[PDB]
Amino acid sequence: ISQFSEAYNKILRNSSSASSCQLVIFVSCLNIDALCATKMLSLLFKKQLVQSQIVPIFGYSELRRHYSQLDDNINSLLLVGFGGVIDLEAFLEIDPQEQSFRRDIYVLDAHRPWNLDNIFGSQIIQCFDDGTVDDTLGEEKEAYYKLLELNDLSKRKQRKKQIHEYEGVLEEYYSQGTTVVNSISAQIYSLLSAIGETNLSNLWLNILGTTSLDIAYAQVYNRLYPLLQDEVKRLTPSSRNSVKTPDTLTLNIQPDYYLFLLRHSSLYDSFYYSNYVNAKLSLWNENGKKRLHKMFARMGIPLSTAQETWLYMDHSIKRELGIIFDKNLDRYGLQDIIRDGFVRTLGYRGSISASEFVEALTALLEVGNSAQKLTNLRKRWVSNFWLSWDALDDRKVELLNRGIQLAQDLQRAIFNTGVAILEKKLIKHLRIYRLCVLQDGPDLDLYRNPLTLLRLGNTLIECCAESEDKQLLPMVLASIDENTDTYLVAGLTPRYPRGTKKPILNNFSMAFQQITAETDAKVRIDNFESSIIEIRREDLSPFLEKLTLSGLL
Amino acid sequence: DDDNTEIIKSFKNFILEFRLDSQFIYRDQLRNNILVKNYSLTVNMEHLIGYNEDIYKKLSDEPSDIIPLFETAITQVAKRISILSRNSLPTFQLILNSNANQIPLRDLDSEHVSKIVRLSGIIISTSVLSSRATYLSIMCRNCRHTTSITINNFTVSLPRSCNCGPDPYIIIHESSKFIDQQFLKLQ
Repeated sequence: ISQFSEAYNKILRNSSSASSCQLVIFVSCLNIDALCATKMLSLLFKKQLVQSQIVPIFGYSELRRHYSQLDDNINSLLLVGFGGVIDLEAFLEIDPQEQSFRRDIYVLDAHRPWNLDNIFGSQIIQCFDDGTVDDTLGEEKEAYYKLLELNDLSKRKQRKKQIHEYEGVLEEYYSQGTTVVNSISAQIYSLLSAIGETNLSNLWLNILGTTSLDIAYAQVYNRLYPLLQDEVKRLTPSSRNSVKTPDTLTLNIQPDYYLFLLRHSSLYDSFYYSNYVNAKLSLWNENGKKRLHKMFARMGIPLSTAQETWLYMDHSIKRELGIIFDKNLDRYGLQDIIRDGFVRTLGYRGSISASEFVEALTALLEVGNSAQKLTNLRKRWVSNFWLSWDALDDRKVELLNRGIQLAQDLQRAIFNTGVAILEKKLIKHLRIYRLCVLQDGPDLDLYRNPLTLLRLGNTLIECCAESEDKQLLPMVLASIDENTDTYLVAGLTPRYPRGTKKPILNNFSMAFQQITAETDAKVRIDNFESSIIEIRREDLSPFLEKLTLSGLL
Repeated sequence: DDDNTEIIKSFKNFILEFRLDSQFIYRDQLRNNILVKNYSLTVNMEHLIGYNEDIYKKLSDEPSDIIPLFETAITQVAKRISILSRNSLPTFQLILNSNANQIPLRDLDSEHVSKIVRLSGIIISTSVLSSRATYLSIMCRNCRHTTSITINNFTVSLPRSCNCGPDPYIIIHESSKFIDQQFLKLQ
């Protein structure tokens, strides 16, 4: 509810001291956006050389272990991606200490709607709600100034009728789907441009941030291109090349493709594993696989030349890469492939597509790495976080490729198993919504991570619906290996075929909390996201039955 | 042959200006190779194709007409590094190993002939060494023409012109520079 620059000067005044400082910025959690945000944030701190702690939090339940344990001198705290949904004032408590409260916890979140207790009643925040939903948002505005603090019998009856009158519309709010408005990174950059830093790798961090989520919607991002492209116009390494030159040597616009790993993998394998194209061409089917080859017969690209790594393909095919696709792809309905994208060239190393980089980092997060076992695993993910954090750095590229050799493999897993599902037609159309469960599969170790099931769930909800009449219906998935029937189940959102009228607001967040409040059968919201929960095989089936009814949508 | 000048200038500009941040990998590959008396260079194609797409476009086109202009191109560089003046320095062999796409043995049938092919197999037996030639002098049986023939790679008959004929040219083995050869055979 504040100016970004002024919130900045506040976090400046409470910061620098002897001993320095102290602030812990919480990077959270598994979302690439977090990295994108906190890296340019951390670089900004290093600019004024302000000491910082930075914590890799996984579990939402895990945050309590930290904040309740170690705090001493820390008067100014910062947090990322948490608290937009569940309020930490009740969750942490707080317990006001010393107006002009000593500690300011900044909470940065893209999630909506905000918790009601957060924005109004200033204690721990210093909210980041600005500027996306301001709004009004008159529904939260009347939620308090009316409620607080609230012949005489008719005035009591009138008063109470008014109270429930506000409580109904208030109940409409805060019970709702969790949907990201704008990427937190973008706003950190809006905060950053007011201070005056135009830095190139910074901007690349923004591009990374925005393009973190294009796998899932945009939704506003379709109109974020002005806010990026203009900035790309606010700077330039040289008016003209001047090949290369070995330095600056920076990012530029190119006809990029939702196509998967075009530059770091072989072309044919790049269609065959791509996510958008899995769908339209029915590639899980042997009968459709051929249709790809017909694409190549249309392009005049040899099959043998399609099998070869993209660095080494002939030059003629490169110069025709932006034409041939226009000549052909239009006929297959694949006409939405070509985006205007961002590509940063490091020169003699190669170039990297904005999206593919994100595929590298995601790749890093799950691989390349009774409560003791889950804690130890979540711990392994915590360590792995930094292995992924390092790849963002420019000076070490040598491990970034270790991401990509993984990002390929994962797909080779994911695709494979994905097909293993469609052969058995495991989809349960049900009535109100679509649902699935993986009872068996190869290498569930890869599927342990929330984000792995976010991407498999994504290629699957993308595959089932082209569309593909009728009625985009949200999907459900489940997997188990070890940790005694943890059976991780993540919520999902429907995918429109590039024509998106409504955000549609994932409802699993609410539907799960209704069940936690009913019989709560081995239901665990331990994962940071409201869409993803844990379950046991003993209680999963009654849970599934209680999921089927009553349907909130 | 101004074109060969144009190609070799690009190869020199590829060796002297190449930067992996910030050491020059090749240029030092060179020095550290002449000192141990290795007289070789190993190019990494990915860096090559990174540098110019063009020279790799031609190098995968007609390799055997180009690669030796790359050899002479690099040895003309070691002249400016390993020594200085104002010998003898053999033209270095380049060894280029790169990822690309593995092409299995069964799948080699014509069509890629004279195009660089990465592959994989278990070597059966190695043939005993024998020398080919690199630089050999030649005198005529009659007019006694003294000809220094620079034989290159990659067979090549001797020139018949300074009766005389048909092929009056003798190999002088007292001045002739020789290299070695192996013949692997791989299953």
